[PDB]
Amino acid sequence: FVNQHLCGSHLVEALYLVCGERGFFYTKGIVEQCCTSICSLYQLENYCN
Amino acid sequence: FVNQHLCGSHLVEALYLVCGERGFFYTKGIVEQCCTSICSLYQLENYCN
Amino acid sequence: FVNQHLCGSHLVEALYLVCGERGFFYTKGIVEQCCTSICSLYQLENYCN
Amino acid sequence: FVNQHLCGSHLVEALYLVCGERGFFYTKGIVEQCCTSICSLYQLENYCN
Amino acid sequence: FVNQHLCGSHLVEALYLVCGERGFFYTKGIVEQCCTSICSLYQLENYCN
Amino acid sequence: FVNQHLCGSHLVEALYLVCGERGFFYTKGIVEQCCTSICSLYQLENYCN
Ligand SMILES: [Cl-]
Ligand SMILES: [Cl-]
Ligand SMILES: [Zn+2]
Ligand SMILES: [Zn+2]
Repeated sequence: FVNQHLCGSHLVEALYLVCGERGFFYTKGIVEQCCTSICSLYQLENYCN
Repeated sequence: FVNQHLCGSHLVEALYLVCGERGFFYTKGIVEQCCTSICSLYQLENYCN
Repeated sequence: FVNQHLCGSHLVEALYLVCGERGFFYTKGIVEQCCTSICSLYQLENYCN
Repeated sequence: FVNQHLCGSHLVEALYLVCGERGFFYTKGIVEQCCTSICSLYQLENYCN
Repeated sequence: FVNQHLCGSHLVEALYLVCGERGFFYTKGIVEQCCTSICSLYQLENYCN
Repeated sequence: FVNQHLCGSHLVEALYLVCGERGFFYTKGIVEQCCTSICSLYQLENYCN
C-alpha cells in the first residue's frame, strides 16, 4: 500500500483546490474514505476548515 | 494572487510528503509563511498534526 | 510567459479534477483567462464539455 | 474507481507537456487507452489539437 | 507497468524536495525499491547527489 | 528564489515523463537551463541516462 500513499497525494491536491482560502484538515482518516471509491468534490467540501 | 495559489499547490504536496501518516492542518497562516519565502522540510514538519 | 507555462500545468490538473469523465477542451485562451486572475472551480466547470 | 482517476491525473500532465502551445482534447476513452497500457509520448501527440 | 510508472513520478518529486539544491539521482532499480515498500525521507536522502 | 524552486518541481516532472525508466541525474545546471528558458522535449532527452 504505497497505493495508499499515492492516493493520499492526489487527495490533498483535490482538497486544496476545493477548499481554497478556508484551508483544510487532512487525516487518513479521509484517505481511507476516499481511496477506495472516488469522493465527489461535494463530499470533499466536508473536510474544509 | 495567482502566484500564491500556484505556490500553495506545491506547498500542500510538500506538507503531505513530510507529515505522511500524521496528517496536517492547512491554513492561510502556512501559505503566507511558506509561499513568500521557501520553507525547509524541517520547518514544514512542525505543521504536521 | 514563464509564468503562464507553469500556471497552465496547474490549470489542466484543476480542469481534470472538476470535469472528470465529462472531459474538457484545453485551448490556450482558457489559460489567458485563468492564469491572469484565479478561476473558481465553478468557473472551470464551464469548460467541461 | 481511483486507480484510473489517479492515472488520468498524470496523463493530462503528459498531454500538457507533449502538446504545448497546441493544447489538447481530453476524454474518458483516452484514459482507458493510456491508463490500461502505458502510452509513449509519441502516441500522446495524437491527442493534441 | 502503469502503476510503477506513476509511482516513479511521485518518487522524483519526493527526491527533489528532500535533496534540494544538491540535486539527486535515480534508476529503475530505485523506483522499484521505493514503490514496492514506502521509503522514508531518511532512505530517500541516500539518492541525493 | 521561490520561482526557481517551483519551476524545478515542474522540470523534474517533465524530465521523468521524458526519461521514464532510464532515469537521470538532476543538478543545478539543468534548472538554470530549463527554468530561465523553456526546454523542448528533445532538449530534455539530453539529460536522460
Ligand atoms: Cl508554479
Ligand atoms: Cl499515482
Ligand atoms: Zn499519482
Ligand atoms: Zn507549479
